[PDB]
Amino acid sequence: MFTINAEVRKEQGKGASRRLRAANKFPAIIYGGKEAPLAIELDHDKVMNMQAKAEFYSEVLTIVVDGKEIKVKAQDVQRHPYKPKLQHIDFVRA
Amino acid sequence: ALNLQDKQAIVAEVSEVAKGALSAVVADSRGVTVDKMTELRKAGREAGVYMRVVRNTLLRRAVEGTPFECLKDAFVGPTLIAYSMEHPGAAARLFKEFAKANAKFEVKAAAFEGELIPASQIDRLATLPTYEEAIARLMATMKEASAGKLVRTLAAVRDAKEAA
Amino acid sequence: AKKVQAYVKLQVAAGMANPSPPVGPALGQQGVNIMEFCKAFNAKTDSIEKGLPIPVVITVYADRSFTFVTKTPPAAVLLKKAAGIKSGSGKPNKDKVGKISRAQLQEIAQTKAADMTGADIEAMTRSIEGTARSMGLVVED
Amino acid sequence: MKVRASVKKLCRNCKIVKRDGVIRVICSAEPKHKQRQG
Amino acid sequence: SRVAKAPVVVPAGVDVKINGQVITIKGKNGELTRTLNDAVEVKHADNTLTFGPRDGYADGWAQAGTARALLNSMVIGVTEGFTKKLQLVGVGYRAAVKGNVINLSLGFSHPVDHQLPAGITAECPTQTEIVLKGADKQVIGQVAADLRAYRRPEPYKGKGVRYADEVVRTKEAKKK
RNA sequence: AGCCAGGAUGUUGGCUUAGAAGCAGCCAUCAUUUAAAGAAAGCGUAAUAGCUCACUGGUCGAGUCGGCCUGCGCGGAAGAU
Repeated sequence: MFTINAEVRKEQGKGASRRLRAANKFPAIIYGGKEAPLAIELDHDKVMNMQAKAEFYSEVLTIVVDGKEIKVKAQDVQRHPYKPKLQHIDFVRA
Repeated sequence: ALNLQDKQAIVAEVSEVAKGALSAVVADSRGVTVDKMTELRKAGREAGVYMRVVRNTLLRRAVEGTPFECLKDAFVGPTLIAYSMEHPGAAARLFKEFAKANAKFEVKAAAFEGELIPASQIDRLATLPTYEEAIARLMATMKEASAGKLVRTLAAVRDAKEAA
Repeated sequence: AKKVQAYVKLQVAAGMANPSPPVGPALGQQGVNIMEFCKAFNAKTDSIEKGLPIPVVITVYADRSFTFVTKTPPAAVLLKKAAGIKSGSGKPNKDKVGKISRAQLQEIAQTKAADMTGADIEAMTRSIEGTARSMGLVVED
Repeated sequence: MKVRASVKKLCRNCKIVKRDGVIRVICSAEPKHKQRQG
Repeated sequence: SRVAKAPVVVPAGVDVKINGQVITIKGKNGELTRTLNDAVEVKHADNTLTFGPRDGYADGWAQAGTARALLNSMVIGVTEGFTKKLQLVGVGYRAAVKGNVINLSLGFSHPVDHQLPAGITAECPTQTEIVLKGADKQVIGQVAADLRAYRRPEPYKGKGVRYADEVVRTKEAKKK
């Protein structure tokens, strides 16, 4: 289905996660098999409109990180408590 | 944007109903009313005739791009188009059939083989015989040329000998 | 001038027009007696099945004279008569009644072919099937 | 005129207008729908 | 909005002049009128006049839209005027004219003395109908409205003054 | 957006209903015609009607429509020297 573009995480921890969301982005992770987990950051509103579709979970998507494209499937999502805005998402390699 | 496939269905039809038709009539009517919707549309089914309402914006691109002998100026503004595809002796009558069943003053133009025929010139063409009338008109034309001229001449010289 | 109303709808049984509330909105407001209407209507509409309510349009003039013109009876009344049912289901689709054949449904379509805008008799036969759905009548080939 | 709240569109003819800087209901078909409160 | 930047067209036998923030206009009927509007810059060429907002007035071109609409009514004021007819229906309340003063029945013991200012002319064919001409839409509309201040059509039989038109379809008394 | 013109048919669908209608209520909510029309959202006629909306065409000439995320305003906000 989709194709999206992201950066590697700049900074981690309790304040840095909210500072990323104040910068109109949110954190995510990519894992799978015996390969190491990769942490990333990406923009909210465009990815939220894709994530609202069944096709984001029922089939694979591609993601660009460090200028290279890799194929993934979505695993899990976290949201804010007052409105459904994406707090964090999980992917697996496909 | 009428060229989009969802709107293109009426765009592609003008090539058949305005240029490709055997006879056509064009009128300034913005809508047909219940009376013409009920009877005039249904009367056309037995005559080989059909009719539809068409948008100006479509025609500004369609009748200007399509080659027409003076007919395309009558497709400016709203248009009721009425047309026929077969049997010339019935098809050509559409201008008179419109003027009988509907308001004759709403007609902008009338056409044959997809080309304009002026309202002062189409009169005989819209009075044309059907196949079974035309073979009778041929026998009558052969009679008029052979005997008719002479019996008309005999009656005229008779009437000229009554006078003083 | 006509002064009074023209081409007002009514539905009425020929030679059986006794009750006055079901005609008052068309005839009684225009000073026309149901007996005076019926002695004209049952003589000019004698050929139909008298038990069926015929749809008519009526017109009344400034001198209290009047004129009327008929339609063919309702497609749901023709379907009721053809299926042999006492009534339609009154809760259609969810509940259904009777049966009618497609050969009889085409005769109802031919009965309405002089009174509908249609271009083909099979297409008008599907129009009568659309009425059969609304009365909850079963239709089968 | 009524107070209440929420400038209620009680019929299709209720236009809803700003007058003297406050939100109001105005209606020509039903003058009972004259209301001065959001 | 689109019209706030569009030209007003100047009629035949009408003359218009601009003076920074001021419009001056002349012709027939109203013959001469003038208005100030600080919120707009004005432009003119032969058969047209155009507006646009000045600094601090630029929001939505709204005052240029107002100025366009106003001068579009002034070209008619210097051509033929407005509010051409007024009437009355009812139980002998009357609507007529004497000089510039309205002639009518009172119900009150003292006269209500409705009258027309300078730049408005009126005549009456009956004691129920008046034909009117005026130099501008607001001045004639305002005095036509003052003549219906208490004499507006009532809610149950609709009797009163009408501006040759009305909105009172009426209703009926309590509970049937 | 406004303004101007059209705004179908089977069919006053079935059942009920004082009687009852697109619009008093409940149920169906179909098919054909068709530029086009919910077996009608709202108005409305003794009522069948009729009029808007919905739906279609014109007129005219550049921007425009609704929702979402999010900041600010207004009123809501009546008390005793």
